[PDB]
Amino acid sequence: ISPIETVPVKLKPGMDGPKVKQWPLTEEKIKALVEICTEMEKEGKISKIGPENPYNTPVFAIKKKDSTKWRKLVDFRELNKRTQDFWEVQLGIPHPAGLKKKKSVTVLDVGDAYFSVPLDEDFRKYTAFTIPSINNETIRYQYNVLPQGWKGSPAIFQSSMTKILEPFRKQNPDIVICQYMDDLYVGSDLEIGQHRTKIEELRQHLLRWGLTTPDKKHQKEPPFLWMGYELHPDKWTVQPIVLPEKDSWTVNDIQKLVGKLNWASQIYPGIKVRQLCKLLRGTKALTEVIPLTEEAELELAENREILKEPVHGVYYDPSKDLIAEIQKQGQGQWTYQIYQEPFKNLKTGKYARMRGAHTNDVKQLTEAVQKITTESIVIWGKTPKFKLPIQKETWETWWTEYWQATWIPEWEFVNTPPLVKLWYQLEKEPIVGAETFYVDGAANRETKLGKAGYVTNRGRQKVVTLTDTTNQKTELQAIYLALQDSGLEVNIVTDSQYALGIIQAQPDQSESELVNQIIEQLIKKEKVYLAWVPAHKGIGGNEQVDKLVSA
Amino acid sequence: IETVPVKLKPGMDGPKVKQWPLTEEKIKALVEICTEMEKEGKISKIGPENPYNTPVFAIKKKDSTKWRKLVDFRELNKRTQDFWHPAGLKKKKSVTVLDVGDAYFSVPLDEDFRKYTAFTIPSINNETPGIRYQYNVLPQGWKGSPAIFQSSMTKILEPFRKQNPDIVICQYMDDLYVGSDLEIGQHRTKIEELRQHLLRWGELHPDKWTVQPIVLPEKDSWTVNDIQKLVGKLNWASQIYPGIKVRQLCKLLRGTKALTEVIPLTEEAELELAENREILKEPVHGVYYDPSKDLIAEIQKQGQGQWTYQIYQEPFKNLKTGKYARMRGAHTNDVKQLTEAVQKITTESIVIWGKTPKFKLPIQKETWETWWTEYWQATWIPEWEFVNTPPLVKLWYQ
Ligand SMILES: O=C1Nc2ccc(Cl)cc2[C@@](C#CC2CC2)(C(F)(F)F)O1
Repeated sequence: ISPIETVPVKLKPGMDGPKVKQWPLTEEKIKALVEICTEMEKEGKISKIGPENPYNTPVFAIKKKDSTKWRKLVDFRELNKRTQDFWEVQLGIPHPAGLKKKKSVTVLDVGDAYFSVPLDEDFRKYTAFTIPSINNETIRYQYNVLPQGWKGSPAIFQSSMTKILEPFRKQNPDIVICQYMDDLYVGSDLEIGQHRTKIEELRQHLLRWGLTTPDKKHQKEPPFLWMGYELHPDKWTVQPIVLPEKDSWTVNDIQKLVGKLNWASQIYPGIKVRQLCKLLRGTKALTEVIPLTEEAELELAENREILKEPVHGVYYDPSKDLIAEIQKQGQGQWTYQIYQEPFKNLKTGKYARMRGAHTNDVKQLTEAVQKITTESIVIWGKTPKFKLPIQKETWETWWTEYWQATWIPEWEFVNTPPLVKLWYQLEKEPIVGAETFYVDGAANRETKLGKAGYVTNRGRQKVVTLTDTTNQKTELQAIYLALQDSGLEVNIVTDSQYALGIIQAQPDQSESELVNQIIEQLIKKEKVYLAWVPAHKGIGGNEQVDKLVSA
Repeated sequence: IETVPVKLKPGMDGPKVKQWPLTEEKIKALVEICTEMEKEGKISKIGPENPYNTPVFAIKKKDSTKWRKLVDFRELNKRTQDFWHPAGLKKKKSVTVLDVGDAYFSVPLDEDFRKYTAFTIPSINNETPGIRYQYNVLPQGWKGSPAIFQSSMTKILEPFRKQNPDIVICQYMDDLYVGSDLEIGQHRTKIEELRQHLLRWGELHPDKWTVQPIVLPEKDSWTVNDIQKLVGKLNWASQIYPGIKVRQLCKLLRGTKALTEVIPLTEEAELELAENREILKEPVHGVYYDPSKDLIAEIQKQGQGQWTYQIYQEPFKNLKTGKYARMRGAHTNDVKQLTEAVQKITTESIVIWGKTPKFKLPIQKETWETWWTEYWQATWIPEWEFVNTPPLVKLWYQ
């Protein structure tokens, strides 16, 4: 084992971990643990204790996979909740797109590393656990090194690994070593034999510090599988995505499927799940069986064809530009591919329809760009140049007139419809000749009964009763009427700041039926000018509707 | 090798704030930087047994090719014990600001408090574990640094405070504010003089900040629209000035007329307006600053590069209001402008009251968090929350 400075551990302030009793086991298990232990004891791993130790964890004996031989496990479950907190190992994991192309790649599985690292002697006592024996006639142990299943084992090991490599990395800056779990991914632009030889240096170096790793003949060769991809040293491809074809589709099956199809929508173009998803409506159980519809049986089939398509990719070249191009693949739905050389993608992805209270394309596009920008700072530490389906004039008009701080990095217009636009724009001044609707709406704070209507110059008017409504719902209702009972050019004066603001923000999507209807009416008109006036004042027209919507 | 023991507010624990992603460029600069401070004993790499963490990044404050390490101890400060303002600072002709952060490297930090100052240098694509450090000296940006250093600070300052007992020197965090009613040449030279004295160790105008007046539109002819908008703005202002009346104007609107119809003002409405303009020719009486209460800085996007703001503690009782503009080159960056604005208003709030204001920013969280760091240039970071500016609130200060 290793000779590296142990890390100083302590129990969460106050707390202390001595207790949880031994789970008396059969005579076959009690001796199948008496054995395995006698082993470790020798290797220097565990140390038969007892001298002064009140703490204790329960040992179990589980049927070792495929073995008539037994295997042990130790419930530190308790010990851990009483163990100080460590610095997270970092759960942000490397994505293929950020890797740099290499000539050779090797993966060193340090695996059996936890038991290779020295534990904080000072803390060992706290590890104690026991082996039962028929007639409680007397086996007490405690670890001397990182324990399989102990809170700090990973964290402390990873840190030991970082230290042990530090020198080697300074010495060979042309070599890239990537840590992750018990794995070491080493890549380089050296010639095959030169590379193989550095690995041996690395392995022996790791072995000098007690960290055993695999031989060049025990090494595992490319491509390597990484969270869905096949990693080759010059490029990557996507592990085949097999969809099963059954006669029995429980709810579970339908979901997992949708689940895989979703993951696939990032990589593959044209995947659909709308109809597989329709199949979950009103389901009563996971084990429930749902017959796939005709359209369901169909997209699934059209999706299998798509999944056959082989998708390859390229790694990162720091000497080239990062370019991100976006497409509106439906309302609120966007597609993106980031590349450096035309058609040679580093990464692609999809952002699903963010269904909120009220936005529009330009706004939606803006968030998409912010998302891809953060993703990029993460992957490459760089922001791509954008090629967006929008005109500098629209963006120009939108921001120049939007109430919120909004922005978009260096970008370029790309004329690839469907484009992102402003489906309508409110006038900035009243309209001459256009009619003038003075709308209003109200509701009780106890009955939720409301009235919504309007009065206009040209005598036209109309009131209406609502039930189970609110002030804001009635106020919006009022504006809808006006857009209906009006010509192609309208002036509307409301007293609702609520209504005003929602509309001022010129939205093209919402989850409110009403709002959507108004949106429609709005797109239709030739000219609309919306105005606001303070609620209850003797303000001509507004005092009039304030009269009708009050019973 | 002395060290005053510093502790966390009772029952509180160290900060475990996550490090946002950094650009390659900012990472590289930070590795250079930290390696230096490591060699000089300023910091030391830490182990996993330390679970605290604070965000750090890099900036370039006003004309610099070389980067500056910036640490966001906001959370650590909010968790650090408390420790213990010459109104003369605000009432000056000119006030200059100075970065004395360097001074702190000189003082060693209570070793037991070091664990909390832990920070991390990220790696692109997570391909490498981040580089972890913790301070051995007093960190810049920490609320405790200025305090524990006050003692030495004042010392080195007496000479200049005795030589020139007419200037005011107030320190906030890593900054030192010096104000004098001198003329620029002598003023800036007397400053350079102070930086000379400081070196043998290691441009604002206050009489210009006030509560801007609300102005009302005046026109040849008035339409129904014009009058409504007018009455709306007034009706709001009635909230700040109860005297403000709209009876006469509203009458001009009695009836459901076209929005564009031209309405002839009455002698009465004209008096009503005449009278309101006057009520508005000054800030509302009885508005005083309360130190036992938080300062609040609200900002609205006016568009075309303009940003109005109001600093206040209680609603409708503005301690100060203003506008910010231009800043050539930022001609197409709302985030740059906003960040500059927030800084400009913080410094200002510091000068005046010697404390930072809690900001209410008209921007989406994501947008601001992505880029604000790209344009920050102070040594401090105020607090903030994001909002959806009322359609009204804007036309009013507009
Ligand atoms: O930067 C690169 N280039 C690269 C190219 C192809 C392969 Cl298969 C692997 C890599 C590599 C890695 C890694 C683990 C994350 C997966 C390596 F460290 F070099 F091994 O990181």
